[PDB]
Amino acid sequence: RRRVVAAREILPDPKFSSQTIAKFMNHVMQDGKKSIAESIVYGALERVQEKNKVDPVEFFETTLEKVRTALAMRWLVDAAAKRSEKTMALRLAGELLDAAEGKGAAIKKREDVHRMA
Amino acid sequence: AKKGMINRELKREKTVAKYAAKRAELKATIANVNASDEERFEAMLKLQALPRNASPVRLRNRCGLTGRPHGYFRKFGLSRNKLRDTVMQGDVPGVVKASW
Amino acid sequence: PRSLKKGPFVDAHLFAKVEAAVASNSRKPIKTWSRRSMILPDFVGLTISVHNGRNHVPVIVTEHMVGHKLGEFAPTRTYRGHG
Amino acid sequence: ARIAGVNIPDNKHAVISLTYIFGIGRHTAKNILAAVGITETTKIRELDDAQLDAIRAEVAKVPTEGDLRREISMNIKRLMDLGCYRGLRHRRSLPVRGQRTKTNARTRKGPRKPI
Amino acid sequence: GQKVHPIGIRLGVVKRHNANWYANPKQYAEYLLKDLQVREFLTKKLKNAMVSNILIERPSGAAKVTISTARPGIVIGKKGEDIEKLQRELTNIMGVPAQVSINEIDRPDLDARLVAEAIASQLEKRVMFRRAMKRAVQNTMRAGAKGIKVEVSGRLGGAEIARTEWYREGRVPLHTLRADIDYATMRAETTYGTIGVKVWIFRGEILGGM
Amino acid sequence: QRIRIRLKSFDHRLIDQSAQEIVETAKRTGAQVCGPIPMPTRIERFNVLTSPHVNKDARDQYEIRTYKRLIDIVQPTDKTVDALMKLDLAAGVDVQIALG
Amino acid sequence: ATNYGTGRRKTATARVFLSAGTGKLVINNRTLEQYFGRETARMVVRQPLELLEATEKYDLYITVKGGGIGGQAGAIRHGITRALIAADETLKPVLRQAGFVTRDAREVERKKLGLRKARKRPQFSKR
RNA sequence: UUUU
RNA sequence: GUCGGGCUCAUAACCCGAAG
RNA sequence: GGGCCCGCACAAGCGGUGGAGCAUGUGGUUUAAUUCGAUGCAACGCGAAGAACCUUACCUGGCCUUGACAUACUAGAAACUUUCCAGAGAUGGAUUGGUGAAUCUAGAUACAGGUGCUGCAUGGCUGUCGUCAGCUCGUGUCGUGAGAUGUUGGGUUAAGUCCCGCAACGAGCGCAACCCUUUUCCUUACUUGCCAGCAUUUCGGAUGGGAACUUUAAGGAUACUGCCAGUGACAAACUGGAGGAAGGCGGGGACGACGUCAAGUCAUCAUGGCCCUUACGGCCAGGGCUACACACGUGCUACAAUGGUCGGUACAAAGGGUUGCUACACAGCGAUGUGAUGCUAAUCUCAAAAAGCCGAUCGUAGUCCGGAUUGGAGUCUGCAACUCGACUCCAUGAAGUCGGAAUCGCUAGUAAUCGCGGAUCAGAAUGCCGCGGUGAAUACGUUCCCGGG
Ligand SMILES: C[NH+](C)c1cc(NC(=O)CNC(C)(C)C)c(O)c2c1C[C@H]1C[C@H]3[C@H]([NH+](C)C)C(O)=C(C(N)=O)C(=O)[C@@]3(O)C(O)=C1C2=O
Ligand SMILES: [Mg+2]
Ligand SMILES: [Mg+2]
Ligand SMILES: [Mg+2]
Ligand SMILES: [Mg+2]
Ligand SMILES: [Mg+2]
Ligand SMILES: [Mg+2]
Ligand SMILES: [Mg+2]
Ligand SMILES: [Mg+2]
Ligand SMILES: [Mg+2]
Ligand SMILES: [Mg+2]
Ligand SMILES: [Mg+2]
Ligand SMILES: [Mg+2]
Ligand SMILES: [Mg+2]
Ligand SMILES: [Mg+2]
Ligand SMILES: [Mg+2]
Ligand SMILES: [Mg+2]
Ligand SMILES: [Mg+2]
Ligand SMILES: [Mg+2]
Ligand SMILES: [Mg+2]
Ligand SMILES: [Mg+2]
Ligand SMILES: [Mg+2]
Ligand SMILES: [Mg+2]
Ligand SMILES: [Mg+2]
Ligand SMILES: [Mg+2]
Repeated sequence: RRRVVAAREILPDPKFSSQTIAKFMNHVMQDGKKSIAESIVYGALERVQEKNKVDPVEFFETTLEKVRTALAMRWLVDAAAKRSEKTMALRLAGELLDAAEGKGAAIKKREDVHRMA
Repeated sequence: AKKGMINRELKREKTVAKYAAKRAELKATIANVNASDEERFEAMLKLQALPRNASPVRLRNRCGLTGRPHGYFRKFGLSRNKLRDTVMQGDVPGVVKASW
Repeated sequence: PRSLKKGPFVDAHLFAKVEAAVASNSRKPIKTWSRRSMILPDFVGLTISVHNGRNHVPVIVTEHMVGHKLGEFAPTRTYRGHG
Repeated sequence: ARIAGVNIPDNKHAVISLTYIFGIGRHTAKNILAAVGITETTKIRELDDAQLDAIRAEVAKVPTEGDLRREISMNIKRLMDLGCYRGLRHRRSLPVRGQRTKTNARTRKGPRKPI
Repeated sequence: GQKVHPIGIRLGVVKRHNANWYANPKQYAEYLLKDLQVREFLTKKLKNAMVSNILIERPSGAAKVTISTARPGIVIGKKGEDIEKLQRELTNIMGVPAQVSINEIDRPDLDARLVAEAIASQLEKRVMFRRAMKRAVQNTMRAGAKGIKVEVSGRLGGAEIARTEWYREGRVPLHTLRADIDYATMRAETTYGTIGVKVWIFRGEILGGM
Repeated sequence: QRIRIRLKSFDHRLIDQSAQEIVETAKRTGAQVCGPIPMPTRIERFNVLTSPHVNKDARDQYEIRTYKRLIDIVQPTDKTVDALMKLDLAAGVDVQIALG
Repeated sequence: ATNYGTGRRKTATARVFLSAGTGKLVINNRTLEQYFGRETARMVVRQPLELLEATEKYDLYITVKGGGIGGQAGAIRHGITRALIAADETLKPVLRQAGFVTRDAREVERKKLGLRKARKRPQFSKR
């Protein structure tokens, strides 16, 4: 507060036990509807895995690096929204693939920040 | 309140006490299904022929000490103010300050 | 509205006056304080000086005015304009 | 395609395109496409003109654009002329069912006005 | 300011109620009001007596009132004409055959009720309120209680602006719920208006709940 | 024959003392008792505005709790129920007895 | 060969009966997927036994009343590890370092007198 | 930055 | 410039919006 | 006026309000009257835990005088009970059963009576600073004395909380604890509640039974730097980690010091005083508080797909119920109606939880979004729903495509969201108070903003 406080830990997601993707599905989550979030993000991962075969816990982590933590998640989740192609599980999965292939939608969305350097 | 109000409510509920069984049997006669309908019109007309102050719908509940009509409690028969000051001096059974 | 199984509502005083002035075909209007009695086909032609809080406004019970209460025909709030 | 004098949407379900006719909502369109026998899922684009005329006969048993609008404005006219409470309220563009007026009447009363 | 009433907060904690009955959830108010008039009348019938407490019991549909007073004489006098007719006078107000017993209050100086009684009986005697309060705290601390506050408020003896004065000698723990604290308030009806007497007396904590 | 005694009170220090006062009472001249089961308690709460005039937030929140207890006397003797009604029940506790 | 566990999380109770047998589950006379459509509730229902990597050496007959989806999932997992370390006490260290042993205390906080929602207070207004 |  | 809002315990300024 | 410190005070985040429709309170205006109170924080869903009549205090007319009700005095009659009419009603008339205390009537004198004024004459109660940490006393020391010290300084802490310093040493009221609740375990209690193990299973603890378990409600145990490491001044304290269900104040609630604001309230009540007494008192019926060019506050609902609709299937707690809730059956599209049933209740009922999950559907639009608004036809309460109720069905389908300056709440089972309940109450909750379901993000830091010691 005025003096000092710590941070809070979150229980790693029950599918892969990776804390980062759990923190990520805690970002699409809104109004306590964790089920919607879990369905959305697991669907995004199961879509990015079968095409572009990569271990998905390894995958999201090898793709967020070109986005930078929490700020990258916000940029993703909103850049994942302004697509209106199909269900949200799809415009997160296509956005993860766009970030992997080095697009401008999220891979170079923060480039305007590196442009400012 | 002004004593006219307490006398007015003693008045109204005294009436309701007077014409009670009459209003009850009339209300019963109306909802009858095995009765003639000339009667089911006579009963209506006679019921609404009563004093306005006959039907307890017109009453209002008031404090057992002051007579204050807002803030009433049917569990106690008093309004709010004298209720507070009686619960605190230890005059009521069961009531304490609540917390959970 | 009132429940159709309870029938329409009419007061006893006004209705006694209406039944006594139909047998006379009186032309004097009926001065009432009801405002709540429903307009019957009995009433057509007659004119009721019905209250409006301050005054009595006589309204002539016309044909399309059935199914209304008396008071519906006397605006109780005075409003002309603001400015 | 052309039912009761309106061009209902074509490439859409039948129960939902039947409601563009002023006088039909979901209940009445469901009643129509039940009494004729065409399921609501069927898109209008796939309708042979053997059923359009039956459903035309159906809407013809319904008060629709012209006559409905007419008798609507005619009842309000009876009210306006009968000089009763609600006719008065209709003359002034105020809420007539008994809604508050100190504020919160900008749909009957229009938008806000300055001094 | 804005303090809770002393007895009201230690009611389920360490104090007992001045009414001990049971009443079904639709016949409760009948009994309560039958009780309130009885208290209201007894507090005048025994006003120049020295009552400090009225306890009304309704055992199994009966009536038994116990008044804890200092002088059982003034409420009895000649034995055989008041307490057996006072039960007649109460039965008319409770509506149930009533009984009235006597609680001879030893140490007639531990009652905030009676300290307030004497203090206001002096105030309406047109006495100097400072000597009154302080004489009363002398009277009460000596008698064995371990703390006393006396509070007195409002147009004291007839000035035009109100003021409040208190005297605190000893120990009075109010935030301590296990503290046996007697508290009583009264109104001295002077010809100048109303003076409010409040009296807190302490005697030592309660150890053991109930 | 069964004797279901149900106790009610606004206080529990009274109901429990009366129950364990009567249970021993019977067990002295008999047997076949199933003890005072505790049945869930009713707790009704109140809010009382405390000021005379206008302070919506300032409220004393009160409670009142009615506690109920069960007591079974399965097959008591003929020298038991006599000593059962031959026992003075305090105030603040109500006892209702039903033969099954 | 019969061991019992009582697991409370929010308002749930989750009476768990664990026995040595096959890997089979019945949640209030209903199968694991017949009961929790949220297959993450099943994921944490299968947190403790799978952490011990057994998942086949015990049958579980469970009965839970109270709470919701997540409350009952956490309650069942709780009761399961209680039954578990009541069987093989030496297990408690491992189930301690992942958090499956601790009765989660957080209950819903009560509403307040004057407050919207128990810490939500009315929108403050000046002038 | 004006007023107590 | 005015009118409505914002700003202050209270004022203009200032900010906004609108009509003109 | 400085200095320090603190606190969703700012910061970071999350969500709102200001935009739009409506609900509600206020200002204004209006008006016969729109009754009065409450005006920064600390008035503005406020007194009011519920204005159709009643409440009701206001207006319009219509009526009354020892007065609707207290006692003090005089006379004839038991309280009473019917029945009708004039009347908008009050109000009056006219009739039947009954034959020293009472209960009306009649009269006169004091008197009653006012929600009339003054909260700036008062009490009694409340807000507020603010759960902010302070407020003192005794001795002993300093100051001719009032006074000071203590109670200051370094730290620390939620804290005049604790330690170390120190002419101070102690003590009290405040703080904390004692109180209630919630988390784990134990003893008792075993029905109405429970079903582990047996069997009977009409598949329903149902029914024998069992007293295990959940629960239920009484009596207790646990937690305290206790243990180890570290920083620290032979210190407090703080950082751990071990154990532990819980770790450091585990979580919440009640309790609100001395005082301030001539803060609020003569419309709860009481009271000194002033005013009225064919009315400023009492009683009626209709209106009104429900008005509407407008201005503000606080909310409810949405603008969409993390969604709408339709079908299938789960899982709460806490409350209420005899003038009441009503299993079930029959009728209706429904609100509901009729019969019918158990229940004074861990027994019967409200009662369906919703969001959730599964399947289809719509494909980014003023739309299958959103429901305002209006027309039409009803149901129930009620003596009556015009003014001025709630609900139900059909049609009707505005605004609104994330909102300016600005601004509010929040640090964890919380914000966010999803529904349930009650009090008041014949009927009338988006308000109040509660209940549970799902369930985040962030806190670098004290330079500033705001309140305080
Ligand atoms: C000085 N004047 C104006 C005054 C006079 C009286 N009393 C009288 O009229 C006379 N009293 C008699 C009957 C003669 C004994 C007064 O009674 C008052 C006041 C002042 C007001 C001021 C109020 C003020 N306003 C702006 C709300 C205010 O804010 C406060 C405050 N912040 O504390 C007040 O004190 C105030 O509300 C108030 O109480 C006043 C009076 O009491
Ligand atoms: Mg009065
Ligand atoms: Mg009423
Ligand atoms: Mg249409
Ligand atoms: Mg304390
Ligand atoms: Mg709770
Ligand atoms: Mg509020
Ligand atoms: Mg504001
Ligand atoms: Mg911030
Ligand atoms: Mg004032
Ligand atoms: Mg006279
Ligand atoms: Mg004052
Ligand atoms: Mg005062
Ligand atoms: Mg300090
Ligand atoms: Mg201290
Ligand atoms: Mg003042
Ligand atoms: Mg006065
Ligand atoms: Mg006044
Ligand atoms: Mg009236
Ligand atoms: Mg109002
Ligand atoms: Mg829709
Ligand atoms: Mg538009
Ligand atoms: Mg906090
Ligand atoms: Mg909640
Ligand atoms: Mg400051």
